[PDB]
Amino acid sequence: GSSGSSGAELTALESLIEMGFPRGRAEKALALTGNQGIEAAMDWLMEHEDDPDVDEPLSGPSSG
Repeated sequence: GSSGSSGAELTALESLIEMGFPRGRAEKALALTGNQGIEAAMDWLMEHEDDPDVDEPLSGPSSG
């Protein structure tokens, strides 16, 4: 951990981020769910916890 003071609620998204989650995901989830809430979003996340490609590569496999 680095920082963790006070416990506020910015937004359904931010809140998620507070869980150390990636924006792209949270956002995607929230959006996917329909910006309903965390629990709702999380459900998706947890489900996509093993997503095949939550963030597909934008370039291609170039060796390595």
